[PDB]
Amino acid sequence: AFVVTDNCIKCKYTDCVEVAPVDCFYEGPNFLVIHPDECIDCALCEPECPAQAIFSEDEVPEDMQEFIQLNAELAEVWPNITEKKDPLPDAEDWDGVKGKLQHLER
Ligand code: SF4
Ligand code: F3S
Repeated sequence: AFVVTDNCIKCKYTDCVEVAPVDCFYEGPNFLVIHPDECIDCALCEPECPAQAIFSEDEVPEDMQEFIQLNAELAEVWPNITEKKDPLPDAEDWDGVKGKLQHLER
């Protein structure tokens, strides 16, 4: 499984979903997650993300380990996203800001 980490929050560029072969992505208000069971580990999404938020499970940063579990339980409750959409409004202002999980919206 691949995993969406902190930088996606409040950016949500949704470029990653345009390459997904299966329905691996689940949309939140200001964040996306990857269903670990859907994910075929194709790895196409990871280069697409402008926020560089996506990592292979095996490679999630130490400080971002909570996101492995977070994507797994949030994907059981959010709707599937299959189509790209515009980024959120302050997306470039929020790109690269750290600590954004404090801003996560369910
Ligand atoms: S690695 Fe492929 S299957 Fe997994 S989330 Fe990315 S696009 Fe989807
Ligand atoms: S910012 Fe988030 S919506 Fe996709 S393109 Fe990156 S993981």
